[PDB]
Amino acid sequence: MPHIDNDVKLDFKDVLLRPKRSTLKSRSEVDLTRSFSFRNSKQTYSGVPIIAANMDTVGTFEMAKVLCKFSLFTAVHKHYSLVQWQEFAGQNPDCLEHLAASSGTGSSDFEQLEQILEAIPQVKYICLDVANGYSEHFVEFVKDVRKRFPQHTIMAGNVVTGEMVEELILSGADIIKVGIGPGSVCTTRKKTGVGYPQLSAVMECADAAHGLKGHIISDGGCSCPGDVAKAFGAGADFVMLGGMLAGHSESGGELIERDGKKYKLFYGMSSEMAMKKYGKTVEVPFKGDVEHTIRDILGGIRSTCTYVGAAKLKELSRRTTFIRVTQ
Amino acid sequence: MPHIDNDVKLDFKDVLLRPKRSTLKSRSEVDLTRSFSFRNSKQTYSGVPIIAANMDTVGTFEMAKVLCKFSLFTAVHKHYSLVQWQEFAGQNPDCLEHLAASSGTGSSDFEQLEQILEAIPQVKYICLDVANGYSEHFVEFVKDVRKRFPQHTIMAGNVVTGEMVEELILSGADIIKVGIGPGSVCTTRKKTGVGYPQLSAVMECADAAHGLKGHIISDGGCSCPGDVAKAFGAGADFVMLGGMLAGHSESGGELIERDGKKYKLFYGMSSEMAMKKYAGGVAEYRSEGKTVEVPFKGDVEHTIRDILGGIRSTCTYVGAAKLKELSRRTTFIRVTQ
Amino acid sequence: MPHIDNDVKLDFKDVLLRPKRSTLKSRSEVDLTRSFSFRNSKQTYSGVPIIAANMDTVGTFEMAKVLCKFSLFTAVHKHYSLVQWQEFAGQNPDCLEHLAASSGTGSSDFEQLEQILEAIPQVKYICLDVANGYSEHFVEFVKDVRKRFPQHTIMAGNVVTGEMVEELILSGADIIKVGIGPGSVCTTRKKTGVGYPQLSAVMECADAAHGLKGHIISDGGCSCPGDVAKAFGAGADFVMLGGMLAGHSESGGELIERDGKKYKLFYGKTVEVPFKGDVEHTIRDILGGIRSTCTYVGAAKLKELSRRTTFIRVTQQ
Amino acid sequence: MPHIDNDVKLDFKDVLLRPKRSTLKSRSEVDLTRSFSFRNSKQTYSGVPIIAANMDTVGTFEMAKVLCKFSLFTAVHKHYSLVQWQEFAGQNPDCLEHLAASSGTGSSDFEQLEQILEAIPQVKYICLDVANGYSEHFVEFVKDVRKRFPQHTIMAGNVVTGEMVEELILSGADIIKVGIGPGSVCTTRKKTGVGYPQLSAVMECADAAHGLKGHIISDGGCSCPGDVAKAFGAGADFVMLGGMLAGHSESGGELIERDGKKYKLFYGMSSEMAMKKYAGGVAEYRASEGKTVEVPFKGDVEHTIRDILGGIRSTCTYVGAAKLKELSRRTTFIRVTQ
Ligand SMILES: Nc1nc2c(ncn2[C@@H]2O[C@H](COP(=O)(O)O)[C@@H](O)[C@H]2O)c(=O)[nH]1
Ligand SMILES: Nc1nc2c(ncn2[C@@H]2O[C@H](COP(=O)(O)O)[C@@H](O)[C@H]2O)c(=O)[nH]1
Ligand SMILES: Nc1nc2c(ncn2[C@@H]2O[C@H](COP(=O)(O)O)[C@@H](O)[C@H]2O)c(=O)[nH]1
Repeated sequence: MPHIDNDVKLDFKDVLLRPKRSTLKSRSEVDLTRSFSFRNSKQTYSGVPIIAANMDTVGTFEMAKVLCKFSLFTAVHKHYSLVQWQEFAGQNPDCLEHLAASSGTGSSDFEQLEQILEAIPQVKYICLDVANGYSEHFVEFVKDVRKRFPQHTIMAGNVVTGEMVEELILSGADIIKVGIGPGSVCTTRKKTGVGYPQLSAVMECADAAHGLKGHIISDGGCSCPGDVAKAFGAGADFVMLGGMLAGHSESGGELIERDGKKYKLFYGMSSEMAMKKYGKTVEVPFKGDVEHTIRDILGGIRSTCTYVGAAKLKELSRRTTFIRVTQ
Repeated sequence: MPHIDNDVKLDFKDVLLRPKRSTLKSRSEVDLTRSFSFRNSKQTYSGVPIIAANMDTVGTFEMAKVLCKFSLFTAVHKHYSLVQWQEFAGQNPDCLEHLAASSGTGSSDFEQLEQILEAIPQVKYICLDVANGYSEHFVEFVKDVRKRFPQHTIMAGNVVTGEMVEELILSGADIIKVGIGPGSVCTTRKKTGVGYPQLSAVMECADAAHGLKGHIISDGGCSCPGDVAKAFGAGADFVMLGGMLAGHSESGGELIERDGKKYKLFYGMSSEMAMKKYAGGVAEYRSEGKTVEVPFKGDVEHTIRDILGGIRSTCTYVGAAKLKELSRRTTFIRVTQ
Repeated sequence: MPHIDNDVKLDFKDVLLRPKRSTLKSRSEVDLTRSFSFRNSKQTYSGVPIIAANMDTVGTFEMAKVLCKFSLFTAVHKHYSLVQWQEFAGQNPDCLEHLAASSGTGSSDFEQLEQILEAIPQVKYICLDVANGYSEHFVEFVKDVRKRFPQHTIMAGNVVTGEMVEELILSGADIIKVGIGPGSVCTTRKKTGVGYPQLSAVMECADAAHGLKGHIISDGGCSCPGDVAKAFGAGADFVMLGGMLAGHSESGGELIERDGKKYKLFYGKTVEVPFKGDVEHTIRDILGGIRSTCTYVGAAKLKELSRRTTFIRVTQQ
Repeated sequence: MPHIDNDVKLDFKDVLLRPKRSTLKSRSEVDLTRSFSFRNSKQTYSGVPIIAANMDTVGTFEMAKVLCKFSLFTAVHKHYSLVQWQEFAGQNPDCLEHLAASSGTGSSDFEQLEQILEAIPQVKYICLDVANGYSEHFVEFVKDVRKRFPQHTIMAGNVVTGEMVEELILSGADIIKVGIGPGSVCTTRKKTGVGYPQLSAVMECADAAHGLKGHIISDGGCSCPGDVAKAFGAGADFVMLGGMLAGHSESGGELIERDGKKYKLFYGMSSEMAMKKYAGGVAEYRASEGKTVEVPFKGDVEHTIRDILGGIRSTCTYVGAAKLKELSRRTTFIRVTQ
């Protein structure tokens, strides 16, 4: 070493989905919901497996309320005080499932996590996000959380390789968050030169996780519905959206609108603005209501299935044949 | 699966046509007309095989009138009332061959289609356009239209693979419309991640269709005459132009001028304006087309001369005295970028 | 078939020149002149083998006068009247070698060509430019011009393949003009979809021509000195510049100034080449770059450049 | 001839670093310092191996003062008069190690170089920069400097191939400056068509140098910390920054301000503004006549440094290298499409 990996890793861009013979009625005959039985928490899931990322500007209760109307999952950002949770939980009883409480490895975070899980029981999911998901320190933090909440479904990331995927599933995690570099506000590649193309990561990781009867989440990398579809077809059980959800009303950030061409604030989770307030800080153009964007995404996914012959999202990858595009 | 296909599919951009020794006089000695004998309708065709797409903004009678002056085909959009057809057919007797009536799988559409074919018996061509040309529901619908009009030449699409090409040809269609994703106002790839590079599609499909003694239409993907040339050389029997024809006088769209620059709208068969402007029944017609803007091009008149002109040169350059020989003489060179 | 060619043809952009160990003093110890003995006209050449393209806006006498100060060749555009030639020839006796009279296959053209060659015997070069250099109508015409002027060095193009290169050399031409598509004001690819990457063309054609003891000219495709260097290293005997020379004082076109900057029309497509001022500097800039290329590769003479060339493939750059 | 090289050379852009399981605490548990024992000068080094390029606008004493606070090396541009050196050396006693005196092959240059090395013996590094580092001439100049200062660590460049790397190491140089073309103000490729992708160059050259127990410097090509990281992982012992350091306060160039934004001129070593500003003798200093450009004013280098070192620290955490030495040893490059 250093040695170069012969096989070229490809991204969503380098690929397309080949249409296939089917018997599907209309795009409406498509069921975008899925039933999962998590390996470790032994719990069950049901709903459209698209998650709003646990970023300050995206994982907001205001956001969760809408995604809930469509059965979409939400990983609430790790900032809301125990009070807002109880408040939200109060005004939105039903939308408590399909919601995850986030947390880092930090003691403060873990203590703020317990507090919330103890207070609101309707929340059976935990979202663990460390800097380097390949850190032994993380593997242990994961186990610990496993023991302390043996019946909560655990989402832990991020990684981009099958190996660390298995390690984490065995050390206790239920869903592994796949993705390093391809994020919108994410800039690992510029600042560290470390990364891994989403598509190749998802395919490789999804495979690993599935062998252990576990699941993965395609975290970051999507800019359009097609990518989300590509992600699902690649094997992702859940697709987590960050930037694609930023810039809406229900979204976070300051509506610092420029010459008609309005721009809302969008800081990463470890950004310069997140640090100073509690990663790049960018201006996502105001997109209005998430309401439509969700209909637009689910809409696209529905078509993808029709085109491929999958009556239900579960059949999507099973019927997926990726074609390689020049550019 | 999933499985990634090893072979990289390439587009018009990834390729060029290699010049070849010939004995051609001048670009004028080139005949861009073709004679076809359709497999199922058993009918015959003759004219330049370039079709104006059946999009609201392109497949207009106003457009058809001009293309007619040059022998180009027109797939009239699925909106004109039986009256306008009647009118058009009236004022332009001759231009009724080389004209196709379009339709979706919807009952309303099919009833409106019959009405037109019964009324104007010069329109011998039908253009069937479904969302997913891979659905059995389409194969089915095609079968029906075949029976109901056993002697009309049927154009049905779209697909991008030889298999579904054969399926449709056997199911009764005469010409298969090839193309998914590459369209201008088309955005299948962005919204669904589904697509297929035009060049590879055309080559693969053209081959399939030809084996069953059928034909194909390269639908969408062309932005310049060279692409149309590339398409023909790739084996396409007909090349259908959409965006390349949008933005003209005879074209449709709103003259939404901007910054001392005259533009024109471009959406098509499945967009928000298609849904808005149509009584309903277009949602599953094509992805949901993007309503893009196209700078005002003036008269199609020129553009046509510009296209036919380019195709003529392509043939001169390759040694094809007639379009029929273009692909026969085509050798594609791969470009790095 | 129709078949796709497996081997990917690459352009100047897809490649670079690998530095090499040498004993060269300074960039000044580099000789950019070359001696050629043309296969058919049996004539001889000597000077820097870079030619100003025979385009209306580039192959001007005004341009030729300057390039002459540096030993560069000029293919005069086929428009100047027999009078201007006689005048130019008059005021610039010496600059008559390293000058070519251009012409198409058209009878009118050939007539005007004769008149000029007859009137000015100090011009020993003809530049034949047809639309499709692959047409038999051209091979023939070439054969004719050969007979009618058995001792003039003939430049004929364009083509992009070794085959047609040989055909033309045997048909009588001395230098084959290589290039279809890559031109600046050239837009063959957009309108016809026909073309061929310069680098691959030059390499392939240069090889062909050289086997028959003939020569080629890399016509079009260069945008910077490095490209010209790349072309020479690729095997081109002469490099013909069109756009890179447009937009100067001595250049043609109309100085259509806009929004604060000065531009000029370049003529296919009609494009605006921002006014660059005097060709004078551009020439020194080009020769300069070629000189460095040789130093870095170890070629003391332009003749050794390709001999010492190893192209590295680049992802981009 | 000529022939095209089959193997495609790739740049920093065509690649990424694959994360790896590790036992690292936090990004803080990473040591970015390295100990080197130079092959010829037999001297020793210790500090963070990132060097500020010896360009007029970057290798300034003002710059050196700050980089010194972080243990970064500085190749002082070859213009400062013997007086300024004296002064700098005076007011900043400690910051003399980790500083190199630059010079071209020109007599004037060498004459000036001696004068500085004699006056300030605390300066134990020499930076030799010729136009074409492949000229047998340079090789000789190198051998001469070796003899005249048998105990100074010599940095000589630039080249991009293992062969010339060995030649130079054997002729006497300690560190070989790798890089031709990829520079910011560098424009070798546009004017000469000559170049070589940084990544491939560094890997190939680093290997060569290391076999002879020598070292290399990745010169130019970096635009972000990730590139610097990529360079180190690729095998570079030192990474020299030019453009990434231009446009700061401590930087050189003219502090222009236009359209409400403040900038700084960033001219090359052989640029036109260099030849016109310099006394003479810089025309063959670097492989091409550099372009003068406007780098947007970046403020204090102070921060940029913390930002770079910061990024490198993360790269190591991600890969499992506790010490910068282990970075390449643990590096696996994933080839990327885009
Ligand atoms: N490395 C890094 N990743 C971030 C940061 N902020 C957000 N992310 C990642 O970006 C993901 C969303 O990606 P997106 O949908 O915007 O392409 C989040 O789920 C998270 O994993 C950050 O500041 N640094
Ligand atoms: N998926 C999709 N395709 C469309 C839509 N409108 C037009 N198209 C396709 O785009 C083709 C024209 O492509 P173009 O010549 O603009 O590149 C039309 O012939 C039709 O096949 C649409 O709304 N959705
Ligand atoms: N060829 C050439 N290289 C230069 C010139 N000026 C600076 N350089 C190179 O640019 C390198 C720094 O590259 P950067 O950090 O801007 O990408 C310097 O170390 C030096 O080797 C110049 O004028 N010509």
